[PDB]
Amino acid sequence: GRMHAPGKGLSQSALPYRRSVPTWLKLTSDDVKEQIYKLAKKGLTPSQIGVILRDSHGVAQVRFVTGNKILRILKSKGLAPDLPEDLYHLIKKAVAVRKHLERNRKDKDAKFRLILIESRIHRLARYYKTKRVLPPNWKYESSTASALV
Amino acid sequence: IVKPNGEKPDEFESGISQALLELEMNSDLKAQLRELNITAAKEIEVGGGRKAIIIFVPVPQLKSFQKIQVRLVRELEKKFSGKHVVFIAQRRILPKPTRKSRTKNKQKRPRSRTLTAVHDAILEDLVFPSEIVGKRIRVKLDGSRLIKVHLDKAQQNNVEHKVETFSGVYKKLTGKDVNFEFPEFQ
Amino acid sequence: PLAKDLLHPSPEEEKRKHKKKRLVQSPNSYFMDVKCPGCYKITTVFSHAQTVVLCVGCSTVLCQPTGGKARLTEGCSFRRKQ
Amino acid sequence: VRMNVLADALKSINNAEKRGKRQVLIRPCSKVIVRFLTVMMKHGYIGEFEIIDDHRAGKIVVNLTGRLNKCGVISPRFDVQLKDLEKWQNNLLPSRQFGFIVLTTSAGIMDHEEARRKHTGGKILGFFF
Amino acid sequence: SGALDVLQMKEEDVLKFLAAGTHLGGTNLDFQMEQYIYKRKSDGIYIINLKRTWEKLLLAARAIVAIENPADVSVISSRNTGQRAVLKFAAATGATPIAGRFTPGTFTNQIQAAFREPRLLVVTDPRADHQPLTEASYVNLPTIALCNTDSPLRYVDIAIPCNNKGAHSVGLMWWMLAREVLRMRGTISREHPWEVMPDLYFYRDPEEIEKEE
Amino acid sequence: MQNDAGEFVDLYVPRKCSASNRIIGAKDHASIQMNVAEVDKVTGRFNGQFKTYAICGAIRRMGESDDSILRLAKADGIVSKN
RNA sequence: UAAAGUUGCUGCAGUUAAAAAGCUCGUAGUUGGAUCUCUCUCGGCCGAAGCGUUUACUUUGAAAAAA
Repeated sequence: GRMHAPGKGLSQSALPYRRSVPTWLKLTSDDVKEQIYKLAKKGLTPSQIGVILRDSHGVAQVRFVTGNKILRILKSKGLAPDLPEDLYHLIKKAVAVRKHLERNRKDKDAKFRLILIESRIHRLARYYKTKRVLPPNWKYESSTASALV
Repeated sequence: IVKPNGEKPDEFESGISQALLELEMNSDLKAQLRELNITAAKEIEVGGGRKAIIIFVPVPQLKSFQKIQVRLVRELEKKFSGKHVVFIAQRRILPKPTRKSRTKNKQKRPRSRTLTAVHDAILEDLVFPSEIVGKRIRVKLDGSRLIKVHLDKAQQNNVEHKVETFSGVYKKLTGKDVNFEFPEFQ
Repeated sequence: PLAKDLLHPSPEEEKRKHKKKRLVQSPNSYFMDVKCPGCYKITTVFSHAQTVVLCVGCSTVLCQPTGGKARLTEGCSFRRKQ
Repeated sequence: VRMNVLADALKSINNAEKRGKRQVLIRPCSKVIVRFLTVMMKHGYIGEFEIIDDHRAGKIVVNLTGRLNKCGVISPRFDVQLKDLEKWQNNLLPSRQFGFIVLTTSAGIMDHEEARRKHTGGKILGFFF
Repeated sequence: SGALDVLQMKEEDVLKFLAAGTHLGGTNLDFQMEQYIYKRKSDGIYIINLKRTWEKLLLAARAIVAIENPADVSVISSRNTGQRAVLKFAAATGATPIAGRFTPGTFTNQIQAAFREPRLLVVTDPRADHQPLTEASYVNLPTIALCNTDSPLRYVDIAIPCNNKGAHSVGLMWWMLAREVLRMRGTISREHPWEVMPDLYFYRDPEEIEKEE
Repeated sequence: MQNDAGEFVDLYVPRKCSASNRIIGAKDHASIQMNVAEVDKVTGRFNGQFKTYAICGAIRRMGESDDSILRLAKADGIVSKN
C-alpha cells in the first residue's frame, strides 16, 4: 500500500515481455541519445523526457534502444541536476505547502500533510546519502528548502 | 582471413571462411562482410541423417551480422545442401567466484558473463529472425528439466523445419533440452 | 472450477484479466501511425499519450490527453502496429 | 510487506491442497522455492510443476496430487545441528514412518534423512507430510 | 456418448429440442453450470449448449442403466410440471415415482410408512426438489438432476443442462431420458422411432383440458 | 500397512475419492459410488460391465461433484471429447 | 518443581469472558522481493610459500580437574 496513505492501488506500467526495439522504431541509439540531450537542454526531467519520447517520437522503452537509462545517459554526458528528480519534486511540494501555511495558519490539515511530505523527504535523503548520491552533510532545512532551489 | 579465438584453425573452419571470402566479392554485400569477421565454425549432427553448421561470431559485430545474416544464411544453406547455418556469438562464461579461489578474476564478474545470461543470449542468437515471446521450464518427475520456447506466430511455417536443429545446437552448446512451439494466443 | 488449467488459459480469459494479473503480463496499450490530411510523413502516437502530440506538417493537434486512451482527432486515420 | 516468499509458496500449496484443486499458481518463483518443490516431488508429494518465465520474477504452476497433508515453513530459519535434528522431527512430523523436514545445508537443500546420510546439519526451511 | 456414431445426437432430437425450448435457459447463471451454456442473448437469456445436454443425458442414462434393479431408481417431482412426466417414466423404465409432496424422513427414517432405499435419485428441479437431494446426502444416494442455468449443484452428481421450467421441455427431457434408458437396456431399438410420443410426458394444466372438451 | 515381514496388518483399505484422491471415511454417508454402464461400440447397448467412481461427501456438498463426474467420464472415454 | 498450553521459545490470549494505545508520523530495535554454474613445496608421486577475499552457519580436530 501507499507509504503515507491507507490506499492500495494496482495502477502502474506493464512492460511487455519482448525486450527488442520495435519494428516501427527506425531511430538509432545515437539518434535517441541526441534527442534526449536536446530535450534535457530544453529543461526536462528524465520522466518528462521518457514521456515525450514515448508519446510523439515513439519509443517503447529507451533502455531497450540505447541500452542505457535516461538519467544514466544524462550523467554520462553530464546534464543531471545536483539533486535527483524525485527529491527535488518532494522539496518543491514541501516549499509550496509551507508558503501556503504562512498565510493559512488555521489550516491544520496542511500541517499534517507537511509533516508527511517532510518525512518522505527525510527518508529519500537518507537513502540517497547512503548511495553517495548526496553529500554526507546534506540536510533539508525549512529555512533553506526554497533557498537551496 | 579469419581471426580464430583458440589460435588453432581447423579444416572446416578454414573452409567456411573461404566460402565467406567468396560471397564478399561475388555477391551484394561487398559493403558488408568486409569487417563482418567470424572466429570459429563447427559442424554437429542434430539427429538422424541431418547435420547443422554453427558459425561463431564475435559479440561486438553480431548486430551487423544480424542485419544481413538472414540474407547470408539463405545462401550458405544453398552452398551446403541440407545443412542449416546458425550464428551465435562467442560469449565467454566466467566461473562463479568462490571463497576457495585463485587469480582467476580480481574484479567483479559482470552479469553479461554469467552462465545464465550467456545461455539466454545464446538461445536468443540461435533464433534470430523469430523472436522469443515466452519461456517455460517444466521440471519433470525425475528432476530433469525441459525448456519450452514460444516463437513468433508470423514466422511459424518458415522456421518450423529449423526445429530439431535449434534444439540440437542448444543441447550441444549448453547441454539443456529445449523445445520450440508457436502458441495460438499472440 | 477445482480443475482449472492455469498453464493454458483461453485468450479471451487472458484479455479479460487485469494486465498485471495475467500469467505473463502485457500492456493493454499500443502504438499507432496517424495519417493527417495536412501532412504526409509518419508520426507514431502512443495510444495512452499524456502530451498534446502536434502535427509537424500543419497547425493541428494530433490527439488530446484523456484519463485513459488519448482522444485522436477527427480526419486523421490511426493504424495500430504489431 | 512480503518477506520469505517460500512461506507464501508453501501456504498457497497448502490452501490449494485443502480445497482439492489440481493445480496451484505460486508467485514469485525462487531458487529456494524450486529446490523445495524438487525435494517434495522426488518423494511423490507434489508431482510435476512448470516455471512460467516472465522477465521480472517467474511464476510456478504446480500440479497437485492429493497426497499432501500439510506443507509448512519454519521461520526463522534456525541453524539446526545433527545432534539436535531428532528433536525437530519429534515436533514437526506425524510419525517416524513418513514425513520429512527440509534443511538447507552446505551440500544443498535436502530432507532430514539425506542430511543424516550425508552427515551435515544446516538451517531448517520447512516440512511436508 | 463415447464419440460413437450410433449414440450421436440425431436431427429429429435437435428439432424436438428446439421446438420444446430446451436450449433456452434463464436470465441467471449458476457458476457450476457455466460450462453448459453457449452464449447469453441480447435480452439476457442464456442459451444452453444442446451437445452438452445430450452428453449429460446419455451419462445419466448410463448411470440409470447400471442400477440392476429398475425399481431401485427413484424419480421425484414436487412441481406439477414434472409430475406426469415422472409417472410415465416410472412406467416406461420400471423406476419408482414420487410425484407430489416429498415427506421428510422418506430416506432416513426406517420406522415410517413410505421408507424406501433407492440406489439412484432422479429429480426435476434441484431448487424445488431440495428435500430429496438433502436427504440423499444421508444414505449414500447418488443423484441425477435436470438443472437450469441458475440451478444449484449441491448434491447433484449428474446435472443435465436443460430448461426445466416449461412443461414441454420437462416432458421432452423425461421422455428422452426414458427412451435412452430403454435403448441402452435392450428393450426397443434405436433404428426405428419410438412408438411413445413426447406429448404423453407433457403436463397439461386444467385450463387446456377445459379448452379441449 | 505392512510389518517388517511384509504381512498386511490393516483392518481394511479405505476407498479414495476418485476426484481428490482423498480417503473416504467409514462414516461419510454423503459419499457415493456411481456406476456408469459401458456401451457396445456398434450397437450402443449395455455390455454388462460398468466403470465406478467414488465421490466424497465434501465434494458433493461443494457442488463440484457434477464437474468431477463429468471430468472422470471425459478422461475415461465415456463422454466424448468436447 | 511438575501438574501450569494459568507466563506460553516450543506454546496461550486480546469482538462480547481480563485485554488493541483516540489517530497518524517517526528514531533506536526487529524484519526485509527475483536474480550471478603463474597454490598444488629442491637431483626433469619427493622440506619451503598467505587478507590463501573478511564472516555467520554446519561438520571435523586439538584443549578442556576430580567428585
